[PDB]
Amino acid sequence: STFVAYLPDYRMQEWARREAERLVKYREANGLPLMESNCFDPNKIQLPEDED
Amino acid sequence: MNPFASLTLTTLTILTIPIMMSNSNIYKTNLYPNYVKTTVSYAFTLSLVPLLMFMHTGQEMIISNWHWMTLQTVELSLSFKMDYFSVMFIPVALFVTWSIMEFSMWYMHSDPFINRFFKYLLLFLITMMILVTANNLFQLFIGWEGVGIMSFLLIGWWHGRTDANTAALQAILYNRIGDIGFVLSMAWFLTHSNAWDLQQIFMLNNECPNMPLIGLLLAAAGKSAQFGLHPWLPSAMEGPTPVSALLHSSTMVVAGVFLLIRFYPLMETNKLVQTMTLCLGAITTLFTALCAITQNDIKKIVAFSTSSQLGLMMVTIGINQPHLAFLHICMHAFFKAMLFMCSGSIIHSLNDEQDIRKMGGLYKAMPFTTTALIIGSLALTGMPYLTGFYSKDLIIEAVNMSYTNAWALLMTLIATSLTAAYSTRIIFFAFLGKPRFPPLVLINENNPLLINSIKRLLIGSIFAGFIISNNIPPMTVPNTTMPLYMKMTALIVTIMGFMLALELNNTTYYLKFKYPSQTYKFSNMLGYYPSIMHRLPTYHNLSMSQKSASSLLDLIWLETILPKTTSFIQMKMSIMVSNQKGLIKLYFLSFLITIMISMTLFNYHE
Amino acid sequence: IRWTYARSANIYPNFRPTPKTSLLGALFGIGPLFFWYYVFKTDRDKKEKLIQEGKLDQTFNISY
Amino acid sequence: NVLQIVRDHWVHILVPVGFVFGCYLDRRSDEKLTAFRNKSLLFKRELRPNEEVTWK
Amino acid sequence: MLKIIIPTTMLLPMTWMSKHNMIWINATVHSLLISLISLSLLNQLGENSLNFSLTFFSDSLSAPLLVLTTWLLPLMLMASQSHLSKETTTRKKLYITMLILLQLFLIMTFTATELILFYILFEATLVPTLIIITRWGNQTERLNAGLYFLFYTLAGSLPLLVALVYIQNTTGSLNFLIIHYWSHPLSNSWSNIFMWLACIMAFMVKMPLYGLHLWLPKAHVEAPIAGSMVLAAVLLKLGGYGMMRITTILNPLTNYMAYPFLMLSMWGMIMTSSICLRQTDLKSLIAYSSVSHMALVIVAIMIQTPWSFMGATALMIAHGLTSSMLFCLANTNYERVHSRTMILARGLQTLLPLMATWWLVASLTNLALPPSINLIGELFIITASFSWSNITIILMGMNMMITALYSLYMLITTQRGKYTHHINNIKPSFTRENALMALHILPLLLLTLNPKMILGPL
Amino acid sequence: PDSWDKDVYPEPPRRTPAPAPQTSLPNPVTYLTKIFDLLVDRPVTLAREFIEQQHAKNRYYYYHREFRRVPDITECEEKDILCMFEAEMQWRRDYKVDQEIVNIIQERLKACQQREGESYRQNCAKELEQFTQVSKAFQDRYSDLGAHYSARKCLAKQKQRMLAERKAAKEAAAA
Amino acid sequence: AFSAPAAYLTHQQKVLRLYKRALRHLESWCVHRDKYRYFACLMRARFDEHKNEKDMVKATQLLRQAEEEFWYGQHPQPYIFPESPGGTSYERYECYKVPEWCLDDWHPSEKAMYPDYFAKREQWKRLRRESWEREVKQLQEETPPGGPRTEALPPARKEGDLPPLWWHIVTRPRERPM
Ligand SMILES: CCCCCCCCCCCCCCCCCC(=O)OC[C@H](COP(=O)([O-])OCC(O)COP(=O)([O-])OC[C@@H](COC(=O)CCCCCCCCCCCCCCCCC)OC(=O)CCCCCCCCCCCCCCCCC)OC(=O)CCCCCCCCCCCCCCCCC
Ligand SMILES: CCCCCCCCCCCCCCCCC[C@@H](O)O[C@H](CO[C@H](O)CCCCCCCCCCCCCCC)COP(=O)(O)OCC[N+](C)(C)C
Ligand SMILES: CCCCCCCCCCCCCCCCC[C@@H](O)O[C@H](CO[C@H](O)CCCCCCCCCCCCCCC)COP(=O)(O)OCC[N+](C)(C)C
Repeated sequence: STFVAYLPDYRMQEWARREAERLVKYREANGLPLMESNCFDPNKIQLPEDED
Repeated sequence: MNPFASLTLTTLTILTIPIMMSNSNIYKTNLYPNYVKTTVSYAFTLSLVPLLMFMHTGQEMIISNWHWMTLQTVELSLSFKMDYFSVMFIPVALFVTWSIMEFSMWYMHSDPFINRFFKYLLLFLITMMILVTANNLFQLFIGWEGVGIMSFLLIGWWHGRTDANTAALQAILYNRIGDIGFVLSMAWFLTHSNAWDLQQIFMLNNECPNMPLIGLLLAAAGKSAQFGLHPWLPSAMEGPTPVSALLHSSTMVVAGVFLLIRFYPLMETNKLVQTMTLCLGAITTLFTALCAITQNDIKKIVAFSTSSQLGLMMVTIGINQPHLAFLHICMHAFFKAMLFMCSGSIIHSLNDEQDIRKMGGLYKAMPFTTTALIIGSLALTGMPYLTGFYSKDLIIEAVNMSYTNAWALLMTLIATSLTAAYSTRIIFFAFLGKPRFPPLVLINENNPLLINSIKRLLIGSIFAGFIISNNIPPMTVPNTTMPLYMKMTALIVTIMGFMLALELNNTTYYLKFKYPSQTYKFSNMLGYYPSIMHRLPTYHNLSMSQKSASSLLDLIWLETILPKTTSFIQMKMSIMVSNQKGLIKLYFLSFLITIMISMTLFNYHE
Repeated sequence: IRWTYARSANIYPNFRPTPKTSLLGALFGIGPLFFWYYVFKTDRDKKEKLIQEGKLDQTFNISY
Repeated sequence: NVLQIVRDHWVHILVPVGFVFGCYLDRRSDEKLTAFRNKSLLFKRELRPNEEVTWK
Repeated sequence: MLKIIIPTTMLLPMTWMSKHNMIWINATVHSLLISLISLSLLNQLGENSLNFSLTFFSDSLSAPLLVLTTWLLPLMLMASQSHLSKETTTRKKLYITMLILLQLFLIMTFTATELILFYILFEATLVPTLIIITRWGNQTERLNAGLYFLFYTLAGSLPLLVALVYIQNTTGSLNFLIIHYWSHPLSNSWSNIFMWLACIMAFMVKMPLYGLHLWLPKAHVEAPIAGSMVLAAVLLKLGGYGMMRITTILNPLTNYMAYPFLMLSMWGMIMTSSICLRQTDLKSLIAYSSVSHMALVIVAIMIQTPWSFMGATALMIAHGLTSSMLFCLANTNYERVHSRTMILARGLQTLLPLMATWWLVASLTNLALPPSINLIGELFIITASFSWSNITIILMGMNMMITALYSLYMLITTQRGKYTHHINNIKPSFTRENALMALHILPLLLLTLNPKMILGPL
Repeated sequence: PDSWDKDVYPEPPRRTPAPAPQTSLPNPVTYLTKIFDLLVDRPVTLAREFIEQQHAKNRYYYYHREFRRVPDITECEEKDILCMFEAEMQWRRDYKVDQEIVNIIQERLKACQQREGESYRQNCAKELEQFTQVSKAFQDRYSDLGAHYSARKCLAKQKQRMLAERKAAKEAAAA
Repeated sequence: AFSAPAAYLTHQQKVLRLYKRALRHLESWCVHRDKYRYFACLMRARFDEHKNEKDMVKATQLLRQAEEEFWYGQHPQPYIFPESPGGTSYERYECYKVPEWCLDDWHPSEKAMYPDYFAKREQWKRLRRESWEREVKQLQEETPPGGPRTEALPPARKEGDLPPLWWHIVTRPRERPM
């Protein structure tokens, strides 16, 4: 139980919290939206030419 | 660092120390009950300080101290809400528990397992504090089920007695029916608001839909023993008297009402659920007050009185007055616990007799118990300027002056008359007249523990209403102008109930005997609700779970289709294939047939 | 011993497929399944149709 | 006198020895999967003035 | 991960070279040491799995299962040595060998990287279980139980094998990482439907699914105590683990292939909970309890959401511990009175108080009292089902009411009331039995203290 | 204190009124808080000072781990296993970071609701709006992927949404 | 509870049982003592009015009518003595009752306390062991060939005999054991 209780953070919870803190600080400072509905840049996506 | 948070946490923390000491050389001695009682008294004295801070500056807090686990976007943390409700309820519950523990030191003196009894009482108190101070729905559910399990264990204290085990399982069944609604509310809140804590739930629900509130109402009806799920509370009188005075009268059974008081911002914006709550409370209070007026066991009368007062609390919640309902909870705790303790004193004096028909004239034989019971009855009936007045009188006036269902109003008035009626029944049959107990008189109330506990609760029942009313901020708008007759409605109906009950009780002295009416039979047998509802559904469920689920399906048809059919088919084919006489003539003819078939069917087609 | 044996092991050897046995088995072993299937399929079809039209009020619905 | 003690309790080294041998075999297995050591786009790094490999 | 596999293979000759009166001590000590070593697998990542080699890997789903297996072996050894005292030395060593081989097969099954290796080990677990049941069971029904245990499994697993090899001819690999990364949707054709059924039915019969569960009461009642422990705690979870692995290639067919199984799971959960209310044999009640909990797990796996997967993992771990503890508790009374009838021995709280406390705690965890991990898994699954459809709260709700009832019923029948007058051979509880109960129950609450270790990869 | 960034977790300037006694009676709260100070806050402060003195004699550091950016799943060939692996790991890390962003916003919302008291419905409008925006973006990105989610399924979802939006825009243009 | 039942109840027994039940329920209705005494005297007069009926058929018809009237007019909540089968303390102390054979399993350290008590227990066990076979022989002699017809047991008749099947009656735990 002691060994499990002190297992090092390989799940990266604290790292993720710190990264999110930096992201929120930067985006709130520059007035950008906190999150984008697209997680991939559309300039790297080629849609089909014709939809008709 | 603003001692509010530290003191609020320490009050709850120090209650667990005797639980940790229950495996030391104090649980094996005769000093354990006093140790637990002293711990509870110290906890009450400490908790008095955050209450003073709130009464001075209105200080409130939430403390999220331990992060338990976090889902993807949902964070679950050990958080305590220290608002007005928590800081007001904790001292009241601690005071009542202190008095009841000192009483139990005398009532359960002959019990060989008194240490386990006190350990059990403390565990219930801890679970109730967890329920009351919770800030998220998971912690509240922990407290909910903890008090449920503690009540199950304390109802079946005498576990060799069949009726106690039956009553404990009945309480569990009804509470599980309520827990269904609790879980429905939890699931709805997590899937729609992405939270289980109160702050986000309040932020994200400006107009709450029906489903979560209906789930909360079902859970409250289960926990507070409302009309649909009422019968378990009177049957919980199978436990020892201190359990009835603490768990099933004043502290645990208000929990459901407390739940609706916690979510009052959401209930404030839904008219249909409010109407449902009002009607449920009205029918509950009427039905229970009507059952109480013919009962002969004193514990049953007090239990039905508690159920009727819970119905009145539900009515108060239904008319959008949650703070009045909380005030009524606090007021009712005092005199209800005192009434149960006086009943226990009578029972212990008369060799564990609980029937009022065998209690004669105890007015002079038991003076202090008589005084305490009279004061408690007067407080319960809303007599002016006592503890019960400052909540019940305002509740009746608010019900009168609101846009409300008219039938609910009528049932509330009839119930508040029946309250005085059954109080009159208790006093008249238990204290007035000539003795009816066995001739070997062992009446003795001269014991400092009993006297001190009852005296503390009596001082509370006299002064707590005034003290608490004059020290809280006003959270409601007062009904300043009313017609005089509607201002006197509660007093008038109480007086009429008193007079009618006194007349009908005085008629019992006559030398006339008549067989009872059907209305009396309906009242005495609890509307026949336990007679039908505890026999028909249980019989059908158990009979179906044997005849159909176990026998017809699991033992017959499921066996018949897959394994038995396979075994039968394989056995028949084995018999067909292997049973040959061993005559070369027959299977050489078979060889000829095979050769011709193989030459025609497969060989002709190439 | 006789009671427990009769309740457990003596049941199948004394079973005969009869109109009563067959009808009760079919009813109580098939009817509930199709009842619940119809209920759940109807509810989920309604929810899916509502979602396609874009009117279900799925705001703040993050966890599933 | 340690003869009888050894012949009675020599079965108590089998499992620790198996644990050590399993650790050694796991290291040997790791030795056969170094085709991308210090070659991933995420972790590619210049070597220190002394160290030879990034991991073993 | 040979640092766990090799010490068990060393347990084998250590047992077969031990002195005749030291087999239990040595086996227990080194089993506990192996469990302590396996405790290190709980250090998992947030992105991918621990890929030890080309053959073995550890995920956040399989590590708690491995820990449970390695922890269950010493408990089985402790529970078995009482009723095997009269046995010869060679047969005792053979019994311990069966237990060790079962542990080895389970350990390799939970960490195999390829699906055919997983299939081979998951079938190899059959032989030691069948031998244990049919050789060391007490009554004549054990033989029939063994047959029911075998063919019910194989009739499910033989189609799966075919499907597996077919898949390897289509995609070129059965490695789970390759299968996950190169996933392609399943179209709606009859061939795809039958491939789905072949991939699902073996795990369904392992859970077991309601309607395919008849083997379980027989096998779990007729088995010796260690057999029942390992059947309820670990071997039922093979189906859930395999289903959660295999569902990565079955989308979007599952979207509508799950309906009959969902209906069966919910209604049969109600049905088996109801069956528990009228049961004369105490072991059969615990078996039907296992069936109800596994129906919940099946629903969670079939609806395919992160919350349902977390709930399924937590429920499997919690149920394993709780059901093993309940079987041991029933076995104590059986060894005292030599009968499994529940109403034979009553009022046992008066005679055995500490055992009554153990009974109370086990029945409290069975009904999922908060904040036990039983309740955490059940609540996560119920919330996911509510998101799937708001009407499920009815059936789930009914289940929550029935479970507690029968659970408390069991307690009230065995511990409360008055003792049977003519039963005069109820001796005080041994230290071994109390230690067994404690070693079951303490890890449950310790896991409650840190629930993210049993919540899986989601 | 300085443990957390005050721009990520902002608070109002904390205006509190000065005591205005109107009665000759003493204040039990002030007397009790003086006793609490002298009897509790000082020994705890001394213990913390000793512990911090011990800590200062042994000062060592840990670092936040830095991850560079690798090509996304859009720049990966169909069967290129290594690029897909790196892109999938990057996508999972981004998913965790987005979850923590939502968690921060929810913490702000809850704190504002508790802080504002009886005026929360009006005084928490900005936090509610921020949570609404973040929740909408997160729901667009990650909802309905199901168990067995991946970067490829997220990309397929984004492509489907983009196609629907492009069709709607072109149909509104023809109006 | 102590007496062995007969095969059936006689007419007089049924009349007396109805009389007791009627008086108890009337007391339940008539709470006060003087009123109960008045109506109990009236009930006794009504009972002994038909005491001298030589026609048995008419007597049983009267008993039938009386039982129907009782069932119509019974108190739905009659007074029950607290330890009676319907009372509030019926089986309250059954959990405190421990059979004597448990004392055989006490650890010798526990038996080191109470030496005299356990010496007396050994004496009682010796007496039971010496008496058992004589009890069995007496039961074998006194039993009719077609088995016993009632549950009544005989007393001891010889010089130093003990009444057969006495151990579990004599060594009852207690009414208030703990
Ligand atoms: C001024 C403006 C305000 C106006 C208000 C109204 C004006 C009128 C003023 C007075 C009104 C009420 C007066 C008292 C009532 C009578 C009391 C009484 O006991 O009478 C004796 C008699 C029976 O006595 P008993 O059997 O000989 O007693 C046994 C022994 O004495 C055994 O003795 P015991 O020691 O066991 O004790 C027995 C016990 C109890 O004995 C009993 O069991 C009898 C129960 C009677 C009391 C119940 C009252 C509560 C009514 C609630 C009803 C809600 C609706 C229910 C609908 C049912 C639907 C089926 O006695 C008591 O303890 C006292 C009883 C209560 C006294 C206090 C009365 C207060 C409550 C009512 C008055 C309210 C005052 C203020 C109003 C405020 C409103 C603005 O009761 C009755 O027969 C009448 C009861 C009324 C029931 C009517 C329901 C209808 C019945 C037929 C149904 C028709 C069916 C049609 C077809 C339908 C097809 C579907
Ligand atoms: C008999 C008498 C009983 C009553 C008397 C008891 C007296 C008091 C003792 C009771 C203690 C009360 C418990 C209160 C909790 C305090 C401890 C808690 O704070 O520690 C937890 C830690 O608990 C452990 O994590 C959980 C234990 C792990 C469980 C593994 C069990 C061991 C394996 C056994 C076999 C496995 C079988 C099951 C297979 C799955 C918190 O973890 P965490 O919030 O992070 O800590 C953050 C800081 N860290 C990370 C730097 C450490
Ligand atoms: C005791 C418990 C055992 C375990 C339970 C296992 C559950 C297995 C149940 C299988 C679930 C569904 C299987 C196939 C999916 C649809 C089945 C069919 O009924 O649906 C319609 C099928 O239409 C008709 O029903 C044709 C099928 C009728 C013949 C099937 C025989 C079923 C009769 C019941 C026999 C019992 C089977 C189980 C034996 C134990 C849909 O119309 P259609 O869109 O065109 O078909 C979709 C496939 N397409 C697209 C390729 C064309």
